[PDB]
Amino acid sequence: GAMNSSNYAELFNNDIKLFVDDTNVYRVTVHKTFEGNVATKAINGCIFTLNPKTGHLFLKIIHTSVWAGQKRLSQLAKWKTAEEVSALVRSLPKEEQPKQIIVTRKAMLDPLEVHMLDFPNIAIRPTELRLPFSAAMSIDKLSDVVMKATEPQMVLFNIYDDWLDRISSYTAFSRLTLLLRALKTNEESAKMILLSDPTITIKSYHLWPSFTDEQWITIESQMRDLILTEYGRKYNV
Amino acid sequence: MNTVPFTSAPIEVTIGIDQYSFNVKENQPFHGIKDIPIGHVHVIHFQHADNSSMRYGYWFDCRMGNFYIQYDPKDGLYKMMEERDGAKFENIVHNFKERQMMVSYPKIDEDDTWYNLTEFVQMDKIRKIVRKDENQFSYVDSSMTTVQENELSDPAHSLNYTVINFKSREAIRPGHEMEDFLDKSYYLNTVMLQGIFKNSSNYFGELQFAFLNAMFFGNYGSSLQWHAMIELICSSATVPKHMLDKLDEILYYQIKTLPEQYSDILLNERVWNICLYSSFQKNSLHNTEKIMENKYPELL
Ligand SMILES: CCOC(=O)[C@H]1CCCN(S(C)(=O)=O)C1
Repeated sequence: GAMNSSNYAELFNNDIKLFVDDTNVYRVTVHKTFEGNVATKAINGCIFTLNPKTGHLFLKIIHTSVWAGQKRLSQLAKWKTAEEVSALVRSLPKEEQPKQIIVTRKAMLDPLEVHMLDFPNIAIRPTELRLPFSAAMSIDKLSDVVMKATEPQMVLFNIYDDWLDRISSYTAFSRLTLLLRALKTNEESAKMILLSDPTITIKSYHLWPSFTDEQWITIESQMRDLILTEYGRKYNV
Repeated sequence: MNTVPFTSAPIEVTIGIDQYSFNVKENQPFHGIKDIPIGHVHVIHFQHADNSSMRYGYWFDCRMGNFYIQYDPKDGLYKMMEERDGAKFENIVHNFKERQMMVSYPKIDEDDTWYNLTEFVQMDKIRKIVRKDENQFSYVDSSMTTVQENELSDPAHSLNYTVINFKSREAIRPGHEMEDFLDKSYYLNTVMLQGIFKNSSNYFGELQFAFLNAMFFGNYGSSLQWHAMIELICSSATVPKHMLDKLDEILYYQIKTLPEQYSDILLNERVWNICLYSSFQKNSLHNTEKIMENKYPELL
């Protein structure tokens, strides 16, 4: 069924599952033509497919070339997402295929279900949560690999860096979402927070700074403050 | 013209013959119906005065034998029977016609409603959907389930309608996932028309039978099938021109004959607002659209 606050801990059990986010697959820059009309120019996107338990990210790069000569691109982007997710599943060994797949946008239910007709024992589910995975392109290393790609490309990451050595999945996921939520509401400030102190660095094989546990609490606090405020700044309270 | 006589009418019932109906009182002198037009399927159906639960009915064809209705007090329904004895039959029916104990199938001559509702419906196919082969007539009621429903429980009492499922492998060609799901032409034309039904007339016939079983018996699985088969054509970009024209006439009369107080349960909003206003064939159903707007604009 649908996924919400109540059944929140199912994500971290031992049934393999993946979240699929498609916000950043079809990305445009709307401009003005010489004649004074408006055209879009596409830039590279990604499917953000993520295992909320292990933190493995299947970052599928969508190269602009995939839209050449196609109509109803916003609609095709959902079928192209479904097609790439189904191929990822097919490439995985059986013992690694998910038992569930949770789409973050309900428009993806039918495209995936149709592409997954061969996988009847995999449940496709929507969610009631307003998750911030759109903000994934505010993570520099992720934005960088997408903008630089010259052909279609899959790139594997772990979005938790090494966190799981010291914290539980549940907790890792709550840090991820708290980080993305801040990056979505006020990117500049969120980033200022993460990189104020030049002494804390981002290991080359990681995505986020190497904070100690105490630093993470300070950092997590500062993000919550930001998220609260921009809600005031936005709603005047 | 042929006759469906009755051994008696022991309980109070409302009897239907095709779109016509009349009230019979408990133990009223009543030996059946006469003047039934030859050349069409018919259905004769029943709703008891006491228990409005369970509408039930028999599809039949007067060319396929002599069929009469005696009440069964053990099973509690009017049953359709079939004698062999032609001579016993002709002369007993004649007796009642003489004492004028039969009502007249009351067809107005300008009216082609029944023909229109049953154009493509043939007893041969009905008997394949309602499997029961020791009888030339077919029993249906309110609560019978379809082959597809029991997929999602008693198969003998099933309606073995053709299974349609838009999110299925049968419907969706590997490699054309998006194409086949937004344009079902492949499914309609190759899988169903060329493959399963062979021609549009067997298709249209199942369509027309489903709708009639929905209307007369309020069979929910039938209404699902009627709606599915409409939806498959309207969601097909490529349909022969003659099917599109016939389908408009077909639906027109089904919407015409529907009771006006039944539209809330037997008509599916999504299917119709799609077929009429969003699908490929939104422009191709002029008469069906015209009447639905003049009679049921609330739904739309
Ligand atoms: C007085 C009760 O009448 C009947 O029972 C007859 C009318 C139905 C027709 N038959 S038949 C043709 O002989 O099977 C019986």
